[PDB]
Amino acid sequence: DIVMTQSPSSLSASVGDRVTITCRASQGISSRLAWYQQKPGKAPKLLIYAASSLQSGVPSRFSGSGSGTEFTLTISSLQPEDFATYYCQQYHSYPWTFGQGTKLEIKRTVAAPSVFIFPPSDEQLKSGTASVVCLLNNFYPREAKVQWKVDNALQSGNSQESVTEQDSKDSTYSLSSTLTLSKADYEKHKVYACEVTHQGLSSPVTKSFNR
Amino acid sequence: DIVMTQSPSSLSASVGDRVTITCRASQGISSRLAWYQQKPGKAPKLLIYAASSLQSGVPSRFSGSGSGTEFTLTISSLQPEDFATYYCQQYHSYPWTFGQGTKLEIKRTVAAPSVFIFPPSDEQLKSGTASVVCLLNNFYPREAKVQWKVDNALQSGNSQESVTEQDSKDSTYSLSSTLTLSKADYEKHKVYACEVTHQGLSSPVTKSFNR
Amino acid sequence: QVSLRESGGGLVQPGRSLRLSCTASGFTFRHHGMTWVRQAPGKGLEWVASLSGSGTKTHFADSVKGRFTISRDNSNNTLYLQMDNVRDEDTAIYYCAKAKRVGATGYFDLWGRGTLVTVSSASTKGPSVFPLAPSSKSTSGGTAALGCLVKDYFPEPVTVSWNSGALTSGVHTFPAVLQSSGLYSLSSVVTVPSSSLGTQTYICNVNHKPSNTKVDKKAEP
Amino acid sequence: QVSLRESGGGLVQPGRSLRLSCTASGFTFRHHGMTWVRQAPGKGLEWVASLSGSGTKTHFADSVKGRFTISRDNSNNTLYLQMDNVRDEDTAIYYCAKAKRVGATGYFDLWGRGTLVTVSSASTKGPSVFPLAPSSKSTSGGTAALGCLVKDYFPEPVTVSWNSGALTSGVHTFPAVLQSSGLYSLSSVVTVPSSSLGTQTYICNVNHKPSNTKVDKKAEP
Amino acid sequence: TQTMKGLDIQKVAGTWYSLAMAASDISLLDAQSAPLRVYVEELKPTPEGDLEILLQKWENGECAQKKIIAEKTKIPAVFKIDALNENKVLVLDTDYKKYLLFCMENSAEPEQSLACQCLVRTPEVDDEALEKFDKALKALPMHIRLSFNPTQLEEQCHI
Amino acid sequence: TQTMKGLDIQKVAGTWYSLAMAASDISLLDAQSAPLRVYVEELKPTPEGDLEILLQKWENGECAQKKIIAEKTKIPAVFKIDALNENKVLVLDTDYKKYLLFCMENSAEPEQSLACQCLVRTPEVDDEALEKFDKALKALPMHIRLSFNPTQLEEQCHI
Ligand SMILES: CCCCCCCCCCCCO[C@@H]1O[C@H](CO)[C@@H](O[C@H]2O[C@H](CO)[C@@H](O)[C@H](O)[C@H]2O)[C@H](O)[C@H]1O
Ligand SMILES: CCCCCCCCCCCCO[C@@H]1O[C@H](CO)[C@@H](O[C@H]2O[C@H](CO)[C@@H](O)[C@H](O)[C@H]2O)[C@H](O)[C@H]1O
Repeated sequence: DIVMTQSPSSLSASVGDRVTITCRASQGISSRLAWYQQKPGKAPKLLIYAASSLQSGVPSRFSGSGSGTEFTLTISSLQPEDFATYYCQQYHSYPWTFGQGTKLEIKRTVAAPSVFIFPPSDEQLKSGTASVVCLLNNFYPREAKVQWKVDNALQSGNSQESVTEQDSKDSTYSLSSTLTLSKADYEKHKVYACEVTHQGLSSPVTKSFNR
Repeated sequence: DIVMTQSPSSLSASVGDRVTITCRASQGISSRLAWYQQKPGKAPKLLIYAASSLQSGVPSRFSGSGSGTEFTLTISSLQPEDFATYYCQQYHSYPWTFGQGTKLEIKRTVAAPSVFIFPPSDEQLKSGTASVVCLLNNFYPREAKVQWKVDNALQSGNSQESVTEQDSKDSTYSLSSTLTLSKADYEKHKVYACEVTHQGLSSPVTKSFNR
Repeated sequence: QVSLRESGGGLVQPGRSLRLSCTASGFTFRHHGMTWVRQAPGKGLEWVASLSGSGTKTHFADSVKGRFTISRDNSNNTLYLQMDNVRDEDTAIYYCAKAKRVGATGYFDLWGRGTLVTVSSASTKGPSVFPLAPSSKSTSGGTAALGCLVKDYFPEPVTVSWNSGALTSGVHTFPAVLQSSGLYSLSSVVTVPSSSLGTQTYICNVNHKPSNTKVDKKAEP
Repeated sequence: QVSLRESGGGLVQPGRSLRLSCTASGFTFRHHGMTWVRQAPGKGLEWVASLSGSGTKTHFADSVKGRFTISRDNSNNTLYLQMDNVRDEDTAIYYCAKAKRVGATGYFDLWGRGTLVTVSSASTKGPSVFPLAPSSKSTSGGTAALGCLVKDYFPEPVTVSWNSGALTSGVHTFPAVLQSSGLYSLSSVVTVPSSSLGTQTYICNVNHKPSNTKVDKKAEP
Repeated sequence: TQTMKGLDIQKVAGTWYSLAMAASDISLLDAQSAPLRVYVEELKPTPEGDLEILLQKWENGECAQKKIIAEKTKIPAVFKIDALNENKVLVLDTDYKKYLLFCMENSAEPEQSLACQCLVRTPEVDDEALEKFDKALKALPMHIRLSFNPTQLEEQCHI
Repeated sequence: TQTMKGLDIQKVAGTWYSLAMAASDISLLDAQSAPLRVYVEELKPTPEGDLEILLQKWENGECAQKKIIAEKTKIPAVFKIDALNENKVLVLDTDYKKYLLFCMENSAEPEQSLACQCLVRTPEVDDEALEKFDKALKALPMHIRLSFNPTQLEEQCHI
């Protein structure tokens, strides 16, 4: 089986600079290599085939070259929507193989997150459990640290986070943290705080509420 | 090289019976075998090719069959002029090879020979040697025994025989025996005899002469 | 008009069999080779099987040969994929892709969004949608935040829209997370002008094909 | 009109080279492959070399390759054979044969009489004809026997006729024999009515092309 | 399939050469070692009215000679080969003295086994003959055609 | 050799299929592993006015993909390939939207290396296109011709 190794696996570049991803085959595959682009929940798009032929409807800033074993996908004027995972695929012999892929996020100027906090909906509490939700809206980088303090008491394994994909426009991220607690334990206290720390914040922001 | 082995090497049949000659190849030659007919001092004739195809202008009584390794030439109503040497040739691979050939003579009713004896010509004796000639005219079979007795003394290695081909008509043979002796030795004696024995003679016939 | 829409995906039990179908449009189906590519949860792309335009030439991957059978129907513009004796390793998003030429070319210029196939033994469970009411902090820039909380379902996926697809700008649906109960939980929020929380209605609609249950929940202040 | 006439044969010395030629007529020369076949004294047929109608494809026998070269001139309808560095083993009657097809077919429907090529260091020698006078035993059936003795000649052949071709019936020319002197000797007899040995004249005429000498000898009682 | 009317079997006898050939399927003639890439050499009519055929064809890395018998049928210029598949031969046209055109199909698959050939008496290129051949082929589903040269005809299996 | 006049290189761009081909020598196309049995797939015009060509051809028991550049010359519809032998390509005719006809020869031996092909935009059999191909060939010394089927075009190296 031909093994395709892409490189780098993930990259961060400012909108505007030129990026280059490499792909190497475990053996010569002629010029039979293609480049696909895939975004979250969307249909992959064919960018390059035959190593350097550009699929119709694809901006000229995408280019491809290489031969034998080493191939390369180049993106000139990086745009905010060029964010995605790029994959190379060979079709010299069966099975057809893909590369592990390269994840490209758009570098952006640091942006503090707008934190919000949502109390458990009475409809939910009338079931047996309670979900406390905290929202970090529009920020960068993706790295953010969220903490749950009930009555000024830390928490662990009682909350889970989920991050959106990098906005195709503002190139920012959004995160959600959900704290789970039994309807009874929720009653045992009343001071629920969501302390968030980010590179865009000189000091931890804490949004809270009381039953 | 493919070796062709014909059989028999020589055969005697009566005008009328059917004759069959075999030919075997040292290896499979498909059906690429031909049969040729050759008479003394005459141009060989192509009889059969492709193992069984009959050359135009050849009587239907000639036929050929076989395949792979063994092939055979059959002659139905043997005629008095069917006398000749038959050869098989293969043309499957180079070098093309012929068979050792089969000599076919025509059978006939026994016929005694007419013996004659010729003294050395004085013109010859006037050279240094002498040739005594004895003739066996029109006879059959070809088998005949000739002896040279000088002054009632046998001879050995002093004579040589030569036989004509089987007459295309009477189907008979003619033989000649020549006794060689130095002109001096020829003088040392005077009684030269030619004793001939043949199946058509109840007793040896001896023709002689004296210097 | 040119597009590829796959369907058939759902929850399937180990050993059982499921049939995936891909509907084509906007191009001449029989003139292109089709292929199936899949992607296991949080993993890279993986080629599955290919088929020529006529369909007389097919090709499979060893990990699926003998179990999966590719087929096509040049009348209804449909591409099929028969998955028999499904293993756990078959859980993935099955993508439908179109080759540039009539044969299995190797490169594909048109793909579909894919269908998620989850092979497990657990039972299907419809989620519970809870409103994420706009806190009194709705005066944070003149724009209030609000959303929904679809909790405890299985398997995936679960689509979520706002005001029946009309409300797009500002919507942020979060990737589902696997809860310690083995069930999935997700959340979806949207930003709107707080100056419209009195005349405009905001309702999220969640559909869980597996559980075969559609739901409408309003997010009021 | 269809015939094949070869020529060029004669006495050649060991190591020298000779050129044989075959003249064709009665058919379209360039439309048939040609071949040379030889026959060593008192031996069977032996293929030598073949050539296609165009002459671009030739083939030889190992026992002659490198020494012999076959060629053809499609203009004068002539087939050639170049024999270089001739060994004693090359002594034979070289026959010219025509193939049934354009290429070296393998079988030949047309042959020529052949030419004798004798390779020796021996010199040409004309024979000596001696009369075989009718013995007094000329009263053996009313028909007496008589002939000629052509002794010591080389190489072959040597034709012999009676009364200039007029006397045919009863003639018996014996095959030549190789004498211990390396020279050839032959005899030729004829039977005639003894009742004509007084008014009829019997004379044998021998010709030895090689020695370039014709001879007339009378056989008297 | 619209073949010549009455044929004089006695006159097609003799030597022939396969000048050009075509088939409904490329594979039938594609590559010298083809299943229908045969070369006619001789046509020998039998007394019973049949027609013996001497030909050459590639077989396991070697040219082989074969004798086939096309038995005459209750159809004008249509004979049959007792070989498997039941190959049928049809004489499309012929002037007896220069060219002859025929086709052969296998009853088993009368769609993927139709080969035709243009024979000639002399090893020369008969442009007029090829003409009649191309003409009689423009109505058939031929997807491969081969034409030979005088030099190629000097080969038992055609260069 | 009487080729098309001016050619609009910008319009022949895109995907193509090799429907049929012919050559002056059988050996040129005889057997799939032939030296001129190539299949056109894509025609990509370069800014400098040249034409890049994506094609397939058999090579040592395996179909190979190759990218060739035909450099435009001081002759209308005639380009040149920098590969050895100096193969020359000539565009005989084309409607740009359906078919295209070209031939290729090697300057070294402009007698035993003349191959021509009939390309098409869609993987369908264009009878009218083949027509113009046969017509343009009746004047060339072609001794072998091949035509493909939609199914055969589904093969990188044609079934
Ligand atoms: C004027 C009249 C002229 C009439 C001419 C008639 C010609 C008739 C020709 C019949 C030729 C048959 O030719 C023969 O066909 C068979 C298929 O059936 C081919 O195939 C056969 O041999 C090959 C091996 O070589 C096997 O792998 C195959 O399974 C077997 O069927 C042969 O390779 C081909 O030599
Ligand atoms: C409408 C646009 C049409 C565009 C058509 C473009 C056609 C381009 C054809 C390129 C063909 C190249 O064809 C290839 O050339 C090389 C020389 O360079 C030949 O020679 C090559 O292979 C031979 C063995 O077969 C080797 O001994 C030789 O050293 C090697 O160079 C190949 O045998 C021939 O197959």
